[PDB]
Parts: sequence; structure tokens; C-alpha cells
Amino acid sequence: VFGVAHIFASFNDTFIHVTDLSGRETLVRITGGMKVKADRDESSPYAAMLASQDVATRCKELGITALHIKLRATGGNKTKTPGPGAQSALRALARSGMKIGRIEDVTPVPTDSTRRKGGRRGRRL
Amino acid sequence: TFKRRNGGRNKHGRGHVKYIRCSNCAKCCPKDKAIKRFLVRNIVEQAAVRDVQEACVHDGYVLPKLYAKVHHCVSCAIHAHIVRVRSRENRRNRE
Amino acid sequence: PFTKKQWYDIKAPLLFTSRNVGKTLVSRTQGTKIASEGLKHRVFEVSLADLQNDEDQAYRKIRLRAEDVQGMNVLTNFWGMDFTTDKLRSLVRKWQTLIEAHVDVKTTDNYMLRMFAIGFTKRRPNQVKRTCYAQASQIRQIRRKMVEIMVNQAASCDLKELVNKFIPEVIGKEIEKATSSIFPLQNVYVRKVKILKAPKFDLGKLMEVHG
Amino acid sequence: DTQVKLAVVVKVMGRTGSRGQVTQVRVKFLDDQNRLIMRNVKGPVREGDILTLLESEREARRLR
Amino acid sequence: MRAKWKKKRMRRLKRKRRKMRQRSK
RNA sequence: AUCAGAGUGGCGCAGCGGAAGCGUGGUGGGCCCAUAACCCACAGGUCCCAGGAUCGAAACCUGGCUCUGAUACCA
RNA sequence: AUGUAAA
RNA sequence: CCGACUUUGUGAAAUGA
RNA sequence: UUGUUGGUCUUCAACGAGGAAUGCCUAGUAAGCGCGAGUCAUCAGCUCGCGUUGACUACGUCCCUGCCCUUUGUACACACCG
RNA sequence: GGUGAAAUUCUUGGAUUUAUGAAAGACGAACAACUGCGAAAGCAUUUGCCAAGGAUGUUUUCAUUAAUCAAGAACGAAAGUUGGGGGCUCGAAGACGAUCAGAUACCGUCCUAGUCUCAACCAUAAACGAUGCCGACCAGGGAUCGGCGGAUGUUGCUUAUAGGACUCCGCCGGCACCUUAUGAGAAAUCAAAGUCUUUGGGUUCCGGGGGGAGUAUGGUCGCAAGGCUGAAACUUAAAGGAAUUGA
Ligand SMILES: [Mg+2]
Ligand SMILES: [Mg+2]
Ligand SMILES: [Mg+2]
Ligand SMILES: [Mg+2]
Ligand SMILES: [Mg+2]
Ligand SMILES: [Mg+2]
Ligand SMILES: [Mg+2]
Ligand SMILES: [Mg+2]
Ligand SMILES: [Mg+2]
Ligand SMILES: [Mg+2]
Ligand SMILES: [Mg+2]
Ligand SMILES: [Mg+2]
Ligand SMILES: [Mg+2]
Ligand SMILES: [Mg+2]
Ligand SMILES: [Mg+2]
Ligand SMILES: [Mg+2]
Ligand SMILES: [Mg+2]
Ligand SMILES: [Mg+2]
Ligand SMILES: [Mg+2]
Ligand SMILES: [Mg+2]
Ligand SMILES: [Mg+2]
Ligand SMILES: [Mg+2]
Ligand SMILES: [Mg+2]
Ligand SMILES: [Mg+2]
Ligand SMILES: [Mg+2]
Ligand SMILES: [Mg+2]
Ligand SMILES: [Zn+2]
Repeated sequence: VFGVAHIFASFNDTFIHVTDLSGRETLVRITGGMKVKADRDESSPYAAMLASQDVATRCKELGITALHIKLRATGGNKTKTPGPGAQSALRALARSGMKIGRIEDVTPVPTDSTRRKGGRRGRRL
Repeated sequence: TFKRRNGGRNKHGRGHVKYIRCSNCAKCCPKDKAIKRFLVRNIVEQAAVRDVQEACVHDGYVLPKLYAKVHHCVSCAIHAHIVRVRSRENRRNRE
Repeated sequence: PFTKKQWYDIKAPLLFTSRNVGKTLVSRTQGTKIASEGLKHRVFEVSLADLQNDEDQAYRKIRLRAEDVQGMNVLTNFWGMDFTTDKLRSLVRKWQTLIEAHVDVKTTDNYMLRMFAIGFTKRRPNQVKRTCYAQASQIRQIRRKMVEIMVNQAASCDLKELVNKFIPEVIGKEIEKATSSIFPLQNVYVRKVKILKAPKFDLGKLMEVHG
Repeated sequence: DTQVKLAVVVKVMGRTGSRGQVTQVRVKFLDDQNRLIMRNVKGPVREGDILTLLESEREARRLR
Repeated sequence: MRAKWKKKRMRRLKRKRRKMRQRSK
């Protein structure tokens, strides 16, 4: 039986969010920041891997046997690259024993954006 | 001193070219001056391709590739080492 | 919390070869929260490969909508058409040109829908030219042909048979053979179908197309 | 609950770390002689040495 | 941007010189 | 003119009887080619003055001295 | 952050 | 401004006793 | 003599492994132990040599401090302590 | 959420995340280039309408009607101004959280004018190719864009060819690029910055060591901000350009 892992892997955190095949029922939503103490390590690959195993147990406790991936970066008018937890989290629910269906990048892409934060000269730090 | 003949951008016959936002810092730079790389990457590095094809239920699933066109300003391109300071003689190689 | 939830079978209509896209769950009926009529419009998005046992159509994300529920089976109807991010972004490259067209369409049953087509100009073999561009006057002519074909290759009875055109690309391959004398045009498809509005429920309609 | 798993250094890659204090190696799991993953060892280590590993999911990246 | 800011220092100074002359008028 | 307020480390300030500190400043090492900044320590007090009571006072009442705000109208 | 007037 | 009763009848469901 | 030094008895201090900092060191090496020579009438807690016991660690990196070569920028040339 | 790390901030009145639909306003990704069009400024979603334009083609027509230009005139990014409209996003000012010796900054949060549009002003930009316009001569090459001419051979075409897509050759006109002096230059560089002491094709604007200073004053234009015109007293031995070796 298939669920959908709406994985949100940005910088500064990660969301492993499993829903039904309609998106209208949440099933389990563990995030990277529930598994560590420091704000800096919320986006770490380890916290990403810890979250996914927690997801898999709660999924194997509920009968869904395989799942579909939807990787997601911040998108919009910010980065399109998925964050540092993307592959590490995905490698976990595969190595955790639950199966994957089809994998798609659903990062929000404008046909052209509203003005981006930071000003004309950009983040100069 | 005029460092370059093109002035640092490709703009001939034009008067104005619309700017773009740097991916890293969001500094505005004209589209013909930016460093533009089309990146074709895999969802997972080859470290974790077999143990994700072991989990695919449907046989023959090729893992899709993330496609992006990333823009940089000169300072972000230099600082990340996407382009380097070249010698005076090598500055003229466009390959 | 999950002990009060009852699952359902989601079934595609009969013009899709395989059925049973998967399972959904709904909380059991209470006061003012009835499972049966309370939700009823779930929208489902499933691959066309999973749906016709043909990986040769691994793109074309089919969007599906629940019109009615009958005794522990969620009866679903065709709701839309779209490409994967990777497939559309696989097609589009530099040194080429891209043509887009769209038109609003009525079927004989009153589904209002958009269709979007996309095409890409083809390098002929023996080309030594480094780029493959049509001219703007040519670009307009192809777009006008794209739109007209959409109009007349549509204006056919219903999404029952209209989807039967979308599946084997009855539209896209016919775009090329329609206008091969203006410019080659490889990778023609119908990239998207968005249903603007549908008529009233009309329960007789559903089971005739659905299993 | 992690189970201490043994691996063998098939080969040595480089000396990473700011001070170079970390030899990066490729390890061979003994339960399944198929899993070749990168790990980061401290101390002198050659091929044929056997590393005790508490976790395994922690995988070193290239030039980590 | 020294020359640009020097132009601003003249711009402010000259504005104040005009305000004085209106008062004396 | 009366009356309220306030006098405590070099300075600005806290301190409810067992009873003295906060910031900054001082002094001696460290870091530096050398100063700052930073690091480690060290030393500070007629608690305005004279009383008086008080287990026991810088604090509580009384007198003396100096700074500050106030209210002083009808003619 | 900074760098003899003492040549 | 706010509540009850009155005007004030009819019948249907969900949690309540 | 403001005790050259070596004896004998007596006197029995600080010091409980040393804060911020910081030095030298990769095999007969570090560290421990003593001996000889210089100065020298007398005085060696010093320096230059000698032998005796004898390891821990590493077999690397450019992170801090510096060095060499190349490329690059400079409004510096008593030369960035510019 | 945000970050070097955090904090301001949001959050069991359910934040973030997920899904269906709606509204609003901006923006027009990828394609997109050492490519196009425009006097410049500038101009990228579709389609229709209105007027304009360059180039090419021409055994059409006029017949010197031209080049450049004081005075005078049209347009002129962004910001800014006066009124309406709109007010998503971003965001001068302001307010906070960090950092710091301090931080009125960089970083982070919230946000006003503004951003967008209609009417009218303003007239400035490193408004740059830091290179006025017209004409001739002068060196070699492959690309490319628009038109035209010349070649058989090929198509997912085409009632058949003909045309359209592609290959080769030539001409004209564009945006450029590469290699080289027999050239020039202080050189960097430049096939136009060449045809200069062997100095003369035409014409407009403009410079005369560095500052004071695009300042004062008078005039004039503008609602204002300001624009245009624009000194002097005085001061000073250099300021500056290209390239070399070192640090
Ligand atoms: Mg320079
Ligand atoms: Mg042009
Ligand atoms: Mg310009
Ligand atoms: Mg500056
Ligand atoms: Mg000191
Ligand atoms: Mg000091
Ligand atoms: Mg000073
Ligand atoms: Mg000074
Ligand atoms: Mg001796
Ligand atoms: Mg070595
Ligand atoms: Mg520079
Ligand atoms: Mg000098
Ligand atoms: Mg300095
Ligand atoms: Mg929610
Ligand atoms: Mg074009
Ligand atoms: Mg577009
Ligand atoms: Mg502020
Ligand atoms: Mg000007
Ligand atoms: Mg100029
Ligand atoms: Mg000429
Ligand atoms: Mg041509
Ligand atoms: Mg040409
Ligand atoms: Mg002169
Ligand atoms: Mg002069
Ligand atoms: Mg200059
Ligand atoms: Mg110079
Ligand atoms: Zn940048």
C-alpha cells in the first residue's frame, strides 16, 4: 500500500511528511528539528536520517508498505537546490526497509518571481 | 586601463539588458554578464543508488535528475571557485 | 487517533487499463462530519505508467477526481493532465526554439478545459549549423496551426474518448504530420489539460464510464 | 538500538581534516561482503585492519 | 564615494545659503 | 519663606538592622613588533556630620551641613 | 582598529 | 446593549441527559 | 667583612602538581642519572663535550606561525609597522 | 523561522507542513545567444487593429533637391514632485534583535514614502564604444542576422512539382569576433585610435598645470528638488596617464 512522503528539504531544517494518496490525510510528520537540540543541527544529515527512521517505524506500524517521494526545496523566489538533508533522509527510508515508488522534484518554480528579498546589492556580509 | 575588450559582458547592438538575481546573494546583475551554469545532477549520489533501486517496486525505474540553471554574480562566482582569476594571457580563452 | 479511521478503495474509470490506484482513509462518520458526502472531492495524482501498465508513458502525471463514493469504493473520474518536472525540463535546451499554444474548448458534454501543447524545432540530419531557430513569422504560423488542430481534433464528444486521444498522443504526433511543411517540429505533445468547469453531477454519467 | 558491526579497510583514500588528522578509508562489511561505504578513521590504519563501527548509516562524503 | 558625497555636502550647503537669503529678502 | 527629596568606591548608581556591591575606572601579568580591544588575577569605601534607642545600623527618630523640585492666591 | 614631530 | 418569558405554530437530524 | 668554600651540631620556612599564557622534542631521541673540560689560588645551580638507563606518540597536514615558486590586484617603494 | 551562531518574531486561540478552491496585485523563468529592433533612453506571455521603419530587389520617377549645423524644437533610465487609481512582493525613512570598544552599518525581524497605473512636471546617469556626424582609400579569415541570385538531393511534408526545413557557392546591408603588421601610438591597445613635421576631404561641439569650483553672483527655466549659463580673490610643484621590478 502506498503513501506519499512530502519531503521538504530546505536549508535550516527538513520535513519528512507522509500523507495518503490524496494529500488530504496526514499520516506522520517528523521534522529534523524534533531530533536534535541545537538550531544549527536541524538541517544536518544525521538529524535528517534520525527523522526518517522515526517516520518508517510509525509507517510500518500502520500498514502502508511502499511510498512515493516528492522532494522539495524552498523554491519560489529563493533557492531551488534541496537542502543538506535531502539525500541523507531519502537514503534512510530506503535503508530502513520500506519501499519507494516514483520520485519527483516538486520545488515551486515561478514563470517569473515577485521581487526577491535582499535589495539590489544582495546579501553582502 | 581597460582590462577586457568586451567590458565584462556580451552586449553589442543592444542598449539595455534586463538583470537577474544571483542565486547565492541575490545581487542584481545583467543577464549577459552573469555566470550561468546549467547543472544536471542526480537525486542521490552513487553512494545511495543501489540501496534505493533495491526499494523500487516497479522494475526498470531510472532515477530522475534535478535540472536547474543557476546564476551567479562575479563576487559569488569567484568566492565559490566556479571561475578563477586567470593569467593575462589565458584571459582570452573562451572554451 | 487513527483507530477511528476507515480506508477506501480508489478506482479509476474503465477507459484506464489498470484500476485500483491505491487506498485512501477517511475518519468514520460522526455528527456533521459524514465520510460519504462530506469530502467526496478528493483529487488524486497518479502516474500514467501505473495506470495502464505501460512504462513507455512514465511521464504524463494523470490528475484524478472523486465524483461519488459507493459502499467502500471511491469512484474516480479523469481530472487533468500534466508532465513531470523532469520530463518537461528534459525537453528544453539551448540552440533550439520553443513554441507554445493554448485554447479553451467545449466538449459535447460541457467540460470546459484548456489544453497546452509544446513543440521543439528539429535539427535535420546533415546539418552543420550550430543552432536550430525558426523565424518569428514561421513561429506564429506553427502556433496558429497548433491552435486550430486543438480546436478541431477536440470538439469531439467527451473526455471519455477525448482522453483516448491524449493517451497515445493522438494530438501530438498529428501536429507534426499536420505541419511538417513549415518547419520539422520534434517532441510535440499536449503538455497540460486543465478542466475549467464541469457540468452538474448527473449520476448516470459516472457508472457508464466507470467500473 | 545499533548493533556493533565490523568492517575491513579495503583501501585508503586520503588524509582529510584541517590538520590532516583523519585518514579516509573504504570499508567492507563482513555480514554482507558487498557494502563499500566511506568512513573516517582516526589513528594509523592500513588495508586489512578491521574497524569497529557503532553506527553505519553515518557515511563520509568525498573529501569530507 | 568621496566625490559623490562631496557633491551632497555642496548640495546641502547651497540649500542653506538660499534659505538665509529668503529670510533677509 | 517654608516643605518634600537626595548625600554610599575615582564617577553614575543600587543596598528591608546578620553588616558593601553593579557598570565603568585603577593596579600587576598575558596576547602584540607595539598600543588599544580581548584574557587572567589584585586592591579599593572619613556610608554627609553629631546624637540617641536598638540582640545588633549605611538603613530607625532627633538634631546640624550641602545640592534639587515645589506652593505661595482675592485685593 | 591603529602606527616617530624627533630627519 | 444583553437574556428569559410572551407573541410562538409546524417537523427533521447530531451530540445530551 | 656584606657569611670564598668544605665540615659538625642545632634552627625545619614556602611548596598539597601550579591561572591566563608558553618552550623543546620523532630513536639510543625525549626524559632520568652522573662524569670530564673551559673559567680557576679558592668558587659551577653556567656553557662545551661524554657516557649510563631508556620510552609514549606520529610516518601526516596546511588549520595557526612562517618559507619557496607561479598567477593575480595595488593609489605601497623608509615598501602594510605602507 | 532565521543565522557564522543566535535572538527579535510566530505557535495546542493548532504555528510550520500537506491538500482543494478563491481574490488581489506585481512579474513574464527555462528557450535567451559574443542574436534582433530602435535617434538615444529603451524594447521579451497570446491574438487582433492602427500608423511607422530599415535592408534587399527594380532597365519606375524627380533631377542636386545635399553634408553638418549658432538661434530654435521632439524624445530622454532610475530617483524625485502634484493629483486621482491600486497597494501582492520588495522596501529609503523609522522601530526593534544581534555583532561590536561603540555600530546611528554590514547580518536578522517588522514596516512608511516608493515600487505598479492615468493626467501633468522634472531633464539628469560610468545617459559608455568613456570613441560626434557625412565621404574616400586601405588585410586576410570563418561564423552569424535580413534580402536576393546560383547549384542536385533530401524529407514523416506537398492532389504533383514549385515553394517550406537542411547542404554548398556569390552579391548587398547589419551586430561582432579571430590572426597579423607593411601602419599608428607614451603605451595599454587599435583593422580603424591606420592613409600626420612627406603636416590641408567637409562640418559641429569642446581642452589649455593641480585646486578654489560647477562654488559665489546676475540672468533664466521649474511647484519644489533642482537644471542651464557661470567667475574671482587666494593657494600650490606637481597632480595625472601607460607600462616595469619588488613588496
Ligand atoms: Mg584595476
Ligand atoms: Mg542596429
Ligand atoms: Mg545605458
Ligand atoms: Mg565603502
Ligand atoms: Mg593591562
Ligand atoms: Mg597592552
Ligand atoms: Mg587615533
Ligand atoms: Mg589618524
Ligand atoms: Mg668545573
Ligand atoms: Mg614530514
Ligand atoms: Mg582590485
Ligand atoms: Mg613616493
Ligand atoms: Mg594599516
Ligand atoms: Mg495547520
Ligand atoms: Mg529574434
Ligand atoms: Mg515566456
Ligand atoms: Mg535603522
Ligand atoms: Mg551629463
Ligand atoms: Mg561624456
Ligand atoms: Mg571613413
Ligand atoms: Mg543568408
Ligand atoms: Mg555578412
Ligand atoms: Mg596651458
Ligand atoms: Mg585648468
Ligand atoms: Mg581619471
Ligand atoms: Mg597608474
Ligand atoms: Zn552573488
